[PDB]
Amino acid sequence: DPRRCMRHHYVDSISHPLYKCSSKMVLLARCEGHCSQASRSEPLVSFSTVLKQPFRSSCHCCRPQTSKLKALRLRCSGGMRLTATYRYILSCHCEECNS
Amino acid sequence: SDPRRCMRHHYVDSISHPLYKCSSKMVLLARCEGHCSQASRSEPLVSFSTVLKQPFRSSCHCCRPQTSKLKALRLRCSGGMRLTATYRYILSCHCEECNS
Amino acid sequence: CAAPCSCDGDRRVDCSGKGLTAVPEGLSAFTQALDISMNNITQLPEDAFKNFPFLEELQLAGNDLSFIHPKALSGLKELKVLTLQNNQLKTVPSEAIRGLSALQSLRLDANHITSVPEDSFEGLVQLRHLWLDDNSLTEVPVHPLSNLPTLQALTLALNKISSIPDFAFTNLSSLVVLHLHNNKIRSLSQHCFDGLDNLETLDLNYNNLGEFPQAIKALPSLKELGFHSNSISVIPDGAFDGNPLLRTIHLYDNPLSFVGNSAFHNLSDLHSLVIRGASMVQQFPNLTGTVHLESLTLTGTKISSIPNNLCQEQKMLRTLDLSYNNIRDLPSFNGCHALEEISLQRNQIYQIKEGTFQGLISLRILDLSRNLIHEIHSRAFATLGPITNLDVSFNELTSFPTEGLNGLNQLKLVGNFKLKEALAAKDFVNLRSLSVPYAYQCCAFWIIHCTPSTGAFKPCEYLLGSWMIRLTVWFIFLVALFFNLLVILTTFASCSSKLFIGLISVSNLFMGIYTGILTFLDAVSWGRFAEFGIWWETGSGCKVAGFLAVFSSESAIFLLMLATVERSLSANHLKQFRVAALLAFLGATVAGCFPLFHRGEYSASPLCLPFPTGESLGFTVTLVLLNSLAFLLMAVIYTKLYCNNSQSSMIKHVAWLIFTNCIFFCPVAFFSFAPLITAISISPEIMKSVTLIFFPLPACLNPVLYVFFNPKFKEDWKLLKRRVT
Amino acid sequence: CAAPCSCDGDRRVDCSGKGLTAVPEGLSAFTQALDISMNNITQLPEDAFKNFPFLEELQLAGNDLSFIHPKALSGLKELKVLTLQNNQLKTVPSEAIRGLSALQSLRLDANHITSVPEDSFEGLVQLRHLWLDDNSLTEVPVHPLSNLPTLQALTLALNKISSIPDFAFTNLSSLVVLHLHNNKIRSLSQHCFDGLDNLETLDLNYNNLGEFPQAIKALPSLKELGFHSNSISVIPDGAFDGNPLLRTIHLYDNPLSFVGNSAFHNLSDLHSLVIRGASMVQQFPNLTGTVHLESLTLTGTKISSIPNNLCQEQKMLRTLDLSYNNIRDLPSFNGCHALEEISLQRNQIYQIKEGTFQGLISLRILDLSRNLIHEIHSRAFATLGPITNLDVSFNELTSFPTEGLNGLNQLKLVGNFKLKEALAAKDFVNLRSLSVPYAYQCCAFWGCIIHCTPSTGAFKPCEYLLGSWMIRLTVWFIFLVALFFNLLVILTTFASCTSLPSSKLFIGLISVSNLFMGIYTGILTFLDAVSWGRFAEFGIWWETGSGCKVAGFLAVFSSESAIFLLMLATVERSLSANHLKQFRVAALLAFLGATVAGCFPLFHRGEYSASPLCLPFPTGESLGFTVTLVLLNSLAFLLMAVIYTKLYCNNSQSSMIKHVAWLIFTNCIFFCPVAFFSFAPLITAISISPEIMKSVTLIFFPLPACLNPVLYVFFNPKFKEDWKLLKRRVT
Repeated sequence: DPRRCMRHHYVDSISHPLYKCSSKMVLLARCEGHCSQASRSEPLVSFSTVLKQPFRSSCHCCRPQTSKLKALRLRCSGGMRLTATYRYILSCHCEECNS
Repeated sequence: SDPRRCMRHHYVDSISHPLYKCSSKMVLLARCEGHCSQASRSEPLVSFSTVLKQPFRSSCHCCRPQTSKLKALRLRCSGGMRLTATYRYILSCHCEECNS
Repeated sequence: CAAPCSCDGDRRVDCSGKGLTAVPEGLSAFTQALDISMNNITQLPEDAFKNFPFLEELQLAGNDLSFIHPKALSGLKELKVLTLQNNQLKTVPSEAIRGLSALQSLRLDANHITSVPEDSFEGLVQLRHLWLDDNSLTEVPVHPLSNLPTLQALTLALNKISSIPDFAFTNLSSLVVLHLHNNKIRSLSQHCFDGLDNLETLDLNYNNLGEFPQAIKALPSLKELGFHSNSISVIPDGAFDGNPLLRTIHLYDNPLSFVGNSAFHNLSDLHSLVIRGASMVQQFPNLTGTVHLESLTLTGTKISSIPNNLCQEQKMLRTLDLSYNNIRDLPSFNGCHALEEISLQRNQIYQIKEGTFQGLISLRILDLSRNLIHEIHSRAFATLGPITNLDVSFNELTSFPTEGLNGLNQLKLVGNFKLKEALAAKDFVNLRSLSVPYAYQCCAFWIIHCTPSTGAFKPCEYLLGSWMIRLTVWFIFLVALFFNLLVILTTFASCSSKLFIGLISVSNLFMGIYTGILTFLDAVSWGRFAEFGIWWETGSGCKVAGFLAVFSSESAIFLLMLATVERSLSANHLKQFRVAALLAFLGATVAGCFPLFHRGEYSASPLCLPFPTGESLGFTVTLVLLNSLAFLLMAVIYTKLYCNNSQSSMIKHVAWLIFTNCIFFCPVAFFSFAPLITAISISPEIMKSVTLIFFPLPACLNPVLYVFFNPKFKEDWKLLKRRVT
Repeated sequence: CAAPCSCDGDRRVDCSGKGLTAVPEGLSAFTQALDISMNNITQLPEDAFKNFPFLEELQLAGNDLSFIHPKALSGLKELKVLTLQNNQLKTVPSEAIRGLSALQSLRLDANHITSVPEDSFEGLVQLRHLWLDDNSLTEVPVHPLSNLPTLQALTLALNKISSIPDFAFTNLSSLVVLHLHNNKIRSLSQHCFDGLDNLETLDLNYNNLGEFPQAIKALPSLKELGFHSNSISVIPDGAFDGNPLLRTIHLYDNPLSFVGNSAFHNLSDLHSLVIRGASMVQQFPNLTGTVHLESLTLTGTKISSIPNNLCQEQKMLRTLDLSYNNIRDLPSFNGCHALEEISLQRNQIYQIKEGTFQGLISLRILDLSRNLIHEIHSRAFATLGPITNLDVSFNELTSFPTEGLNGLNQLKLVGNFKLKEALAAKDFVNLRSLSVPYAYQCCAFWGCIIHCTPSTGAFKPCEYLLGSWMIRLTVWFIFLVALFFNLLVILTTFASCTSLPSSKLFIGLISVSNLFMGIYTGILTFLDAVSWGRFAEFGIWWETGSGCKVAGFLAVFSSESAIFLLMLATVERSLSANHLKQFRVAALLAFLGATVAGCFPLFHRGEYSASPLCLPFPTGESLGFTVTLVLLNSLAFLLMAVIYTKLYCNNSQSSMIKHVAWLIFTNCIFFCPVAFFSFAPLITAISISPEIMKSVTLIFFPLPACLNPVLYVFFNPKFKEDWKLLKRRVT
């Protein structure tokens, strides 16, 4: 089913804002799709004078599970070997937004 | 008008005070439920500095109240006293972001 | 937007606060929700909603509406919610509410509806919620109710329904909620709840049912049941048989008398059970299957035993109240891990064994007051660490262990009388509230804020008080005893008013002994009036002292009353005078001995005073009254002789003595009537000081009046003293 | 699970980081991702992945793999990502990746691939990303590249491609990213980018392009273009014509010389433009259409004017640097609301009018240094409120307004020489950094955290010239004494026509020199008495004017003259122990030299401008004639001691002799501190404070002048008391 919560791939080109930093293209993965559990927002009935969070809500979002941090080094036309980092998703699923 | 969009439902709830001896009440309530058509995602956030404050830039859409009212009900207990219950009746519902 | 009312929102026009009739004209034709509640519309004309063909929710509550035209609700094929509460009608709208096949929720409560036409509710094929409470319905509309197989909620509370006939709800296979409370229902037929297989909530509170309903054996999905505030007295053996999914039962405010043994058994979903007032129950109920109870309450029954298998299967159990029963053996409690509160007050528990209280980690409140417990071992307390309240009062305790209770925050041990030992103050560091059996206990015991609240009347360090008073009483004993010695020797050695002089001499001797007892008692226990108090106030010392004080004080006064009459008579009878003296000593002895038999006296101050704090308003009040009654006549006779050698010396000696007695007796009486005049509060220790200072004051000063100040027969005796020399 | 691996995860076996030399066995057959990177596997045998039929991602980077069997990758029909970077594959395995129709991403970078077989990339009908950088490819594989119509990313960077032939990418209709940087490309054919209608990023950085490429007129979707670090020198008129969606252009590090006028016009998506080094550009570029610029930079050109409609046409500008140009007239800047930084340094701006800078709310940094600005009105300074930096240096300013600049945090006004007025200290309360044209100008900000640049010390005080209350009483006494003494002494000498001996004669010279110096000390004292506690507004007028020269000639002329004069008396005694005629001619030449020596520095630059006393050698900041005055006082003093050693080597003469010895000894004794203080940097003089030196310099430099006028007067009463009795007769 092409409409389930899946892990996709794409490319981005990385270059430091400052510095005649040299260029480099790398491969990235994101999460995209629809989850089967619907959302709801049911009200809470309270007797206390001071009210509180008026609604008890629930919502599932396709969110990452496993990430491996990576480091990538470029040349910015200078002595400094600037290193950039990101998180490599290795798996994605549904979880409560306000878990 | 797909029967699975973000719309508002109704139901009768049971209201009664937990401590005092109170005559219970049936209250009509509303609730929102349905699937939003905007797909949710989560992308990596790349940074050339040295610390990862936030590592992913999400989007997620949820069906949440737009305009609620605050109505209240005087459970009429016995032996004097009239405890008061309060709640917000969902007047309308729509799809908004989880964080924002 | 359009029109002049609020109209704000998404297809949602709200003209409630201000308006009159006819609904707002000029509105959009796509309005889906109109809220025109709380207005002055009294009648709906024909075709009154022809400009809102897409309206879905309509609210008309709070109006004075009393007539709906049969064709008023024409074209509203999308209407789903219709509210008509707080209005006025004498019939279920009927006709008008026939073309509402999309209707789902309908509110008809708070009206004056007393008749339900037989043709009503014909056409509503999607109805789900119905309100029919707060009306004047006298019967259940069985036939009209047989047209709504899709009904889910129904309320019939606050009406005048007397009985439910057979097959009343034999066509509602989807009902989940049913309310029938606050009605006059007193009878229910056998076949009256058939066909309600999906029902989950049943409410039958505030009715006049006479016998437990046997018709509840037809709702397998029933989960919550309430039948409180009824007249049910007997619960039959094996009642909740066809309701295995029960989770909440309300049965309080009923004159229950008997409950079957095998009645609450085999209920695995029940979480609480509170039974009170079952007078004719003498056996513990069977609970083989009900193992999910979190609060058990059984009070007011004749249960004399407990099956210890109970604290086994009940794994979770948080509160337990078995008060007001005939329980005398404490069956072990090992196994109730989750138990926190135990109430066992008002029972016949006599011992506490080693193994009685164990497996009690989460105990926190314990109540054992009024059980007549007298033996408590040194065990059954270590296993219960986090314990704060320990109520053991009005028992027959003799020795209270102090092991494993260091964590208490409130202790109640008031009422015991055989507990005269002193409790250790180092074992109740965390203790914050204390009540003890006695005051010395308090004394002894005394942010704690103990209940006895010892004052000057119960000092913890000095009996007498300031060193000055201490130096003042030592001087009286050393003087009076020795001074009151040679005086009697003369009279005693050698067999008129002279007699009452020796008679008054004797009266003083006893008083001095009392003071000496008090002084000796003060010198033996210095800076340590804690362990010598209870023994002194709950024992034989106090009685003797209170008869040497009463006998001596009262005797002197009485004795002082005969000398004045003797002089008055002189200004034959010698025989009578001796007989009169013998009778005063006997009375003084009676008057002295009378208080030695009644209860609560000689138990108000460590001095064992006749009237300390005046807490006996009998003899003590009468004694003060008699003291003055007697004092009055002497003063009268004195003024009488005043109206008109040796005789003059005697007379002078006797006047100095009475004046001195009268002058010295004023404060004691004055302190006796404090509550009437408040005496600007009470002397903190001044009264004691005054009482202490003044009550025995005449016993020394008086005898000195004729000693040398008035040497009549006393000077003859001094000359006789020189003769003996 | 198996021994050397995690096998833990949602069917994701990771065994990377171990020393495995072959594919492990015993793993599930439902593994969907295998990561065995960074191991010692050098060869893949036939049918090496027959236990993982459901594998989707495979990582083999970091191994020493050099041989792939044609049938090794058999049965992997679900493989989508294959990484083979950092290996030793000498050629692209064409027969090993043939059965990978589901493949989408392939990495072949960091290998030693130098040949692309013509049969490669045949069978990959779903390829999207391709890496071919960090290799030894010398040409573009045009034919193999004509088999992947679905390719989306391609990186051919860090290789050795020399030229791109015709119709190289004429079959990639879905490519979005193309990298060609760090290559040796120096020529591009006309029809080389045809068919790239979806291309958005183009990178040709670090190449050897000699002429601007005209082949870029074929990419309508192009958005980012970079050709920086090339050899492009001329940009033709009307270049970015077929690229209307451009948003970023990099063209720095190029020897640009000429840019066409109508070249950057009609670019509505461009947000920045930085041009530097265009030497042969003399007109402002046309920008009719480019109205979304946020940073404009044009420096190093011959632009002399600025269109009056620069700001009106475009409202997006934040920074502007029109420095290193020939701009002399500034158009009205009214209209650039969002403008914040203006750099206009190194231009020919001569005036500032009222309406030049009216209407700049967001302006924060302004730079107007080195423009030769001399007239500034009292306007064009109120409309700009939030202004912190104001750099106006090395200009020709004569009067600086102080209105509307109360909010400054850093001010630079160093370099001006015609601004001698004092700036109000109450108008720069918020100021924190200050630089000023004259030293004495710091007396007003740093009292009398700013940390002004001149940093006035003892060599430049603000309140007392002389200093404490002891040195003031000491100089008044010298003036009052010396002046009285020398006067009477000379009046007595030049009284009798009686023939005057040279000894006695030379004695006149010493008195004359003392009178000369007293006049300097007196000038200094007078000068000290006129300005007390207020050495702020009397400092600049005194050091950049005629007073200092006269004083420095009455000091130099008097000091040098005395020494020179003191040098002839010793020789006269030595010669006595005829010539009377010669002796008069020798004295006239010393005064002339002294006059020359005195008048010499009165012509060169930077001297009589180191301390407020106008000392000959204060702070020694003229190491010539100031250091030449020291040389004179020294070698002269040395030769003078020799005549005394001679009188020692072998009445009146004795008195004279005694009087001259007392004078030289006294001069020599008194001249030691002045020479001593001159050579401080060599020995660091234990860091002498600039105030004691002044005190010493002030105390000791005129100290000998007060001795001869009175000491030889009373102390030497041999021929001197004779002449005293003489005037006594004159009474």
